[PDB]
Amino acid sequence: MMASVELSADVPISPQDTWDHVSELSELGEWLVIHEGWRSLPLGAGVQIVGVARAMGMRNRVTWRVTKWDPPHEVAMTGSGKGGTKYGVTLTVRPTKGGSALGLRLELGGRALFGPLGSAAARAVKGDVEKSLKQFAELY
Amino acid sequence: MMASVELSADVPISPQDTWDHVSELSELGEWLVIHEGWRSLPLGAGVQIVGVARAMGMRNRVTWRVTKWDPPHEVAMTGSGKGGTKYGVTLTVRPTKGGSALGLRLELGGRALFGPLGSAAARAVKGDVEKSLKQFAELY
Repeated sequence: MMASVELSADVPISPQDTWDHVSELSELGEWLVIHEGWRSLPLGAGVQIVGVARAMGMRNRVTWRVTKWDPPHEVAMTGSGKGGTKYGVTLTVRPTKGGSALGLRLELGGRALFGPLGSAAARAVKGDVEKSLKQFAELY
Repeated sequence: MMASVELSADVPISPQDTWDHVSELSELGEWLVIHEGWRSLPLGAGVQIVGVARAMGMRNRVTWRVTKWDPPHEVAMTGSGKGGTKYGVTLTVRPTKGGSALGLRLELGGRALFGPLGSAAARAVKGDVEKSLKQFAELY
């Protein structure tokens, strides 16, 4: 189970400059709240690097992997955490009047959201889905 | 903020029969764990109907609206709750050997997940995203 928040903001620079800035992963710690800094750095998909992630006051060492790299449209990475917590950061660049639109999607798992007990929540809803699929099979 | 769980199960009936079963919304209470029954019923997109939703032991009266209706592939509805809680049910039908694959995606908001205080969690992460977008604007 993953919970996502997606927010977009407009910036008066070219989609070129915006992409070149967000694609500068070394500078990610300058402005992305949840990235405190790296602990490992080449760039493209499959690149694996360890960083420190600050979410919800919990700080956790995460192994990030670039899952998508589409210049100059968008870059997306997912990461694994110590407690099996899952993270996702998806930055998109679109054109707009006056410049660009930068969209950040933040994805957190249950454990990264609430601790090792948000897994209780995740398990409950996953079991609801499992039971629904079964009852469907058993009735048709 | 919305948290999603998506699980797929295989059923030995034709994609025809599977779609006709999941599209029978009156029978949704037969097998979908979170749908306890309706309180209102025509069918297609924009159709608005009130039902009772059981998620996480919390029972809440939800105004569901069919947001997507694609025979015989998939049907998707989102719903509003008393506390401003948000719900989403997305049932997809694909073909496979031996019959069909039925996929259920369940989407719950923070309040429907944890009560009026999961909104604290949602607000925290939404504010992280807002701050990140701002700091980006202020630095480029």
